[PDB]
Amino acid sequence: SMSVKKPKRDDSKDLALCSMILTEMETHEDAWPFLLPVNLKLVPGYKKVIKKPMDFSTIREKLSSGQYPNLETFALDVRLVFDNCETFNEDDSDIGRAGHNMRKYFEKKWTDTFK
Repeated sequence: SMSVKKPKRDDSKDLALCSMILTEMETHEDAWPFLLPVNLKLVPGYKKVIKKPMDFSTIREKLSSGQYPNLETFALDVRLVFDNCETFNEDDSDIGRAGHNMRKYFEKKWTDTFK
């Protein structure tokens, strides 16, 4: 509350560390469904169904241009990529499996880096 603060957690390395995690996600072999925005002209249903599209290239541009106010807003966009994937893809498809694998990979890195 006013003039009463919890001790200051050091956040000065968060930008660099999120960039590293994102680089590791970009270079995973199962990243291919997630590298670029889904083409909304060429993929029937996507525009109407997925209210907030997200992809790694878009997260990379947001990161580089100071559009994440803190590390939680970064993790929300990453998770949004996987949540969108589950919404639109069967679990037993190549893309559906890719998304489960990438989410698992992301969450471990996140815990190991910050928790």
